[PDB]
Amino acid sequence: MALSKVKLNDTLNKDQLLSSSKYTIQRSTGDSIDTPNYDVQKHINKLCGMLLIT
Amino acid sequence: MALSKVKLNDTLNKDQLLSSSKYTIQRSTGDSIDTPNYDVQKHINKLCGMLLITEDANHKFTGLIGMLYAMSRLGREDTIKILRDAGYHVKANGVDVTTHRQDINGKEMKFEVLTLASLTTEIQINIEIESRKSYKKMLKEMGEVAPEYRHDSPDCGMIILCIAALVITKLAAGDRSGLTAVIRRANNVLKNEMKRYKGLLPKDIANSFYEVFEKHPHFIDVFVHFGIAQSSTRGGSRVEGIFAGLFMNAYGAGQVMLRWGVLAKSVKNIMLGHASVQAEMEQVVEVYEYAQKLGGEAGFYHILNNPKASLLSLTQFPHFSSVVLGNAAGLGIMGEYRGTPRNQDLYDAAKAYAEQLKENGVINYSVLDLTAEEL
Amino acid sequence: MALSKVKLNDTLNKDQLLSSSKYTIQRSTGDSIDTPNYDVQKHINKLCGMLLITEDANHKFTGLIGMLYAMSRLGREDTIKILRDAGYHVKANGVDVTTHRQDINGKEMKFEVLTLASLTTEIQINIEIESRKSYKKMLKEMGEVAPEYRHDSPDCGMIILCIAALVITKLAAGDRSGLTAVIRRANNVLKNEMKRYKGLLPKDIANSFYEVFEKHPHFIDVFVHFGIAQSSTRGGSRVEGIFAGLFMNAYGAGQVMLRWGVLAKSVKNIMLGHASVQAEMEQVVEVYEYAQKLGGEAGFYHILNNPKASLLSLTQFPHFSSVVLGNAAGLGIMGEYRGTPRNQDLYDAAKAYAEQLKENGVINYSVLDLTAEEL
RNA sequence: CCCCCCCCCCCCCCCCCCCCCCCCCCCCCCCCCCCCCCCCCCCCCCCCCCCCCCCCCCCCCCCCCCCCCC
Repeated sequence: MALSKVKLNDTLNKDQLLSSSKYTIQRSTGDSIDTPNYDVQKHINKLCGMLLIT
Repeated sequence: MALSKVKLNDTLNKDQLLSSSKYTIQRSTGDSIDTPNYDVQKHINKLCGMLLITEDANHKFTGLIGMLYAMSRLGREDTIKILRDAGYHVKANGVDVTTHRQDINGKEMKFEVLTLASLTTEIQINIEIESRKSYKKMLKEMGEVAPEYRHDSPDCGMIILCIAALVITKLAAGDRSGLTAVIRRANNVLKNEMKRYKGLLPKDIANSFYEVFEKHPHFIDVFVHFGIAQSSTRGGSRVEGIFAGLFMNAYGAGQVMLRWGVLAKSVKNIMLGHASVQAEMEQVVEVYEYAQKLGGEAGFYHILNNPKASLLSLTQFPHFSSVVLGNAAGLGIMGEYRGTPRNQDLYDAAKAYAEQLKENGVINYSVLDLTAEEL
Repeated sequence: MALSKVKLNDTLNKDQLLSSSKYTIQRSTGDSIDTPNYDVQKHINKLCGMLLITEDANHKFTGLIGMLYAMSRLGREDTIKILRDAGYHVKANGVDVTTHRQDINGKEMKFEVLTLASLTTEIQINIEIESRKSYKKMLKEMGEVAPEYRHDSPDCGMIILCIAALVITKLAAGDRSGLTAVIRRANNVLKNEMKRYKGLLPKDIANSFYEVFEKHPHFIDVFVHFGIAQSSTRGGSRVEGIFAGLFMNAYGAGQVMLRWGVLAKSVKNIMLGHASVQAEMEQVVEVYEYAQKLGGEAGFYHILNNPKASLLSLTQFPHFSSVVLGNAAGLGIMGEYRGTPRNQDLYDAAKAYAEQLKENGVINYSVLDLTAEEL
């Protein structure tokens, strides 16, 4: 009754902390990244096949 | 009934008071502070790497340089915002990259430097000079430098901030006493990184971070919120996964006594029944529930010097503290912990019972029921 | 049933009356008051340090100077706002830094001084003159002065406000009687600081603060709210962590009798069952619940002279007071406390039972249940 | 048809209060250990098979209601 009510919820407290940050970091991945669009998809698939038949 | 209803809630009353101030103080941090933006981040990482490839590197400035990376991850605006939230007046200092021309060894040379209040463009080039020396030597040894060994590796910034996180871990004691523990862990956890960087000297960088935190105590706030923002992240390199893991080991520093309490309750240590401990209970619950109410932010209260952390002390309850600490003793978890029981008789009794507990595990069959058991 | 329903709630009725006044008084504090703004804060800190490095420093003005630092942390606007909230008409006095030219030892010199109603630009330079003397002597002794020893250290302002906090601690009694207790604590708690500053003389500064509080009693309000605003803080230097801790030791000064009540209930002191104590209970609960309702602000009611503090007195209940004080006696917590029981017979009985309580801790097994215990 | 008696009310005493009593008073910063995490294996599926089938409209009588008294 008395002591059995005393506990600390650490797992959920920690989630609550990481979920509720008021600030954010941002990383600089590298100099470039290629973002191929839908229009190029068929050509990339073709290129993949070239590797598979080799 | 009559008297059992009389109580005073002091722990929560005190929180209520500090939470509801109608006025505020503001501190004047110093003359300048550099707030590197996202755009500078890659260059700072590069500079971090230069330190890591430099064998027997001078790590005096590494602490400060690490803080700069962290701030360049938060971004100029986010970093100022966290300073102002903490309450410090901020002379923000914009950080740009300029080229510098200087003749080293007679021959004139170009260098990529940052405009920094904290760092002379002199001592900057000196890191790049020293790095090149350790680099050409590295190139001679293995013929060709792999990408994991160079100062380019995206990990470099975060690698340095790893021993920073470890410094935060032991910052609970407030002095340099965690240092040997910091080294120990940096050696097991980070052993792979130390293999790729001759300049990853734990003792030295750990000292340089202790240095920057002690000197500029507002950075300790900045770093804590950076780490939080870094641990908020959705995914990341194994190193960032290491950083976050280490950083979070510091959640709940200074409140070890609190967790050892939950333990004493969990193992049902007999000395909790003692009359003079039962007398304290009413209040010891008050504080545990206050911890609960506070939630996540609470864990770091001791690392930042948040006045409200005094409130989580179980010191105010000598009889309970003593049996809790004795329980932890008898279960062999304390030491070389420097906490002292205020009640030797209770501590000894709790320790004695605790030591006896690990000896006999009795199987409790009423947690899981079965309609037919032959055995 | 019939008569048991008849009661008068006096404690809460009285609060209700003082809370709901339709009119207000306003006091005319004096001719001027200096309200230093954030911009002056660093200079005041510097001036504080000058006092701390001065060996055998004259601490007459240190009390007043401390108040100035605190006000320069609150800021001109926040500081006026707290004066007006307290109800005092304020002749605000703007604080600017001007240069002063005067020939000391024949040679003409420059000085950085503040335009202050309270402080002559004469007695200001005298602190800087005296500091330089103790500084060149300090430079001769250790060859080079470390940053922890100089008047630059960002701690200096807050260090002085530490013994100020300690003065608040013992201000409950209203006289200088706390002084020896103040010194005692300043010596254990602040021993590190006293090592770095030859001018950190507790007796002297404590007297200087007592002086400024007694003389200008509105400052005691200002300081209390500063300390609250300082304890609201999110993080801070170890010194600010010390300040906050000490400041909060004063929460609940004057209401020690109240906490010793909760104690008497907690240890289940038998003399609480006595018929003539049971008669008081109905009302003694009224006051404890009033304390509860009031919340945080209540703790400081005695330090500021808030009329509503009279209401928390347990003095009005002689029989209860006596057993509570006797309980505290028998548990060896009172003394050299100068409270007297109004019922010697009860006090003695409570003390006697209390003394017997510490002798036998009986283990109570019905707080934690186990489905199978061999022992 | 309904209806039908009697009948104003009131009437004494009486201000209220009155004692004692500020309050407070001790002690006490806090903290201190250890510790990343993780690690096996593994696609999923796999048969049979439309449904339905009969009978079968519904209906059919009797009957206004009302009527006293007051």
